Amino acid sequence: AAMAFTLADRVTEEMLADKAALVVEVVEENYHDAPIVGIAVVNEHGRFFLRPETALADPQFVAWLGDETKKKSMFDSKRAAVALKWKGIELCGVSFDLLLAAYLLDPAQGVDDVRAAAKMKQYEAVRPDEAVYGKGAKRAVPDEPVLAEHLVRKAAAIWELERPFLDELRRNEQDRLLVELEQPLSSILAEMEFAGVKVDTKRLEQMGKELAEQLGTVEQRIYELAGQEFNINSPKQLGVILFEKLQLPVLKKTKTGYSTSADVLEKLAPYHEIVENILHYRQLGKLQSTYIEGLLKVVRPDTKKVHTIFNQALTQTGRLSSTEPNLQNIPIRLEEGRKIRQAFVPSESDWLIFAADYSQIELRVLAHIAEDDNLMEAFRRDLDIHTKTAMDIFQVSEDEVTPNMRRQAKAVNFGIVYGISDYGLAQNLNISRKEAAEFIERYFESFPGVKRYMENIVQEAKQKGYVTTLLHRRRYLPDITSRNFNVRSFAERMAMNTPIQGSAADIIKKAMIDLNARLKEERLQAHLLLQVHDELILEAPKEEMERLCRLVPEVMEQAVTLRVPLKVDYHYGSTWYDAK
DNA sequence: GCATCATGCAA
DNA sequence: TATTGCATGATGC
Ligand SMILES: [Mg+2]
Repeated sequence: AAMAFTLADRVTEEMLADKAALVVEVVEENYHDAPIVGIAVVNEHGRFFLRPETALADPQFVAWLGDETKKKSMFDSKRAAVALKWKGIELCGVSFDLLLAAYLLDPAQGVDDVRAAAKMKQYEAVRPDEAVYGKGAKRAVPDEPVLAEHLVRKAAAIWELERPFLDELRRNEQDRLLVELEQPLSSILAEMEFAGVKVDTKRLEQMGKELAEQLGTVEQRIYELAGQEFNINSPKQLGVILFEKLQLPVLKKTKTGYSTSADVLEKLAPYHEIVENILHYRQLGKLQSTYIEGLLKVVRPDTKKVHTIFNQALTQTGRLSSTEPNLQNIPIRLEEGRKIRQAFVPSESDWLIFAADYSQIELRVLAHIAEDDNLMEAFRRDLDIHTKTAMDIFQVSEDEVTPNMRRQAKAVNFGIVYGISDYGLAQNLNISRKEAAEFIERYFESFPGVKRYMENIVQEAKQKGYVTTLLHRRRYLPDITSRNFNVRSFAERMAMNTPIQGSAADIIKKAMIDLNARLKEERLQAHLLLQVHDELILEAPKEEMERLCRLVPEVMEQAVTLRVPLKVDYHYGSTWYDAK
């Protein structure tokens, strides 16, 4: 049965009530500077559909959109807020976002449209977006009648589902998580995405030019060492040259051919000079394809800015994700890739890039939740944790810790935070499982509190059915009761890791909210540009650096109070590369 | 065109 | 057989 609504030709006063479910539709997946194809409003007075060209040109509607006292319930308000920002219109008063509410109730559902969220509550009187717009090439906005009813049905579902969702959030003790953390953060992300990051495309082109030269030389050298040419990029064609023509050992093979991943090639390097060249070709090639060419593809030709979209409702841990481009995976570890960061520059003259990052927030969070005396004391002394861990598991004094010991203790630390596995540790360190297990047992002997936590959290996930974070984020772990070892083991690792990665996510998100409140109080021109899990990157007038050197770390360190201190480092410079 | 896998970049 | 992600070139459907 069809849904009743008014297909309005003009905006009326009753469409502007104090509370309503609002739908400002942007069909294009990337909403930056994208069209708003239709608008729906559902309130106490009824259901309405407005053509965007008329609604967005109506002073009364635009004023209502920006009146913070007129509350709106929406799904993905960030997408609408950004699309409206590009049209110079301010969206305020969003008091409920169904996408964020659904995400907090269960990130595993993978809710990405109103239909999916409604299903959680046995409401199916709304179609999935894909069913209406189609996918990929067949994608498309349908005719007005079809479009109009879809938007109205979505607004009706939001109107209906707000109460039940808020009720369950409250039961879960997640009401504040949504209203005080994710919803306000959503607005901050929209500002960040809208602001964008300026790119020095001439610099990017210079780099790509030299990469091309280098790639060509290595490529030539590779054909030289193989005795012929081939597509170095087809691990299969590649696998034949290496494991058949050159007879390299096959210590790993793919579910369809031979494995030529870097860890494998690294072990093969000693047998033939072609290997080091394949690795080098892989490095340069990755930079070229993904970071020079890929980047340039999404830079706005007029402003030379890139506008990522932070997916706030996707990761199972509470972390954000970044796409088109992903600005959370720009090279830094190897000097050659790190140069890519030289192309990310301030958007205004005489402005600089300022980057602040937490020092070992995950291990500090672990010390806090595990309440391990040894680990807490280590951070109270602000010790180098990897050196301290080597000292403890290898039983030596700081002076006797050698570089190899620190490196191995470091790997143990990563395994501890990821959810320890002897096989996992063995693989990483390239040692036997028995040897890795010995390392782990030594670790647990030195950090008895961490051992008890890992044991207890797994039991808790089994008991309750989920694990939670500092700020009450949750993740259900159904596989924790699986009678399949591999399946259960993975869920156990998640139980151990999620509260750590998730709490660190909780902390930096609150820091962003706190930081923006402080920047507004001080009327500073500085503003957030990016978040990369444990770090915040802003740009600001060179004249604000000194104030920022004091403000940013402070706000970040004080976002949450733990049993150990939080410590934030920072740097700034003329490009992202100089901020580090 | 569209999905897959193998690869590699980040925290 | 360590945690969470996203983009790419191949390859084939
Ligand atoms: Mg750091």
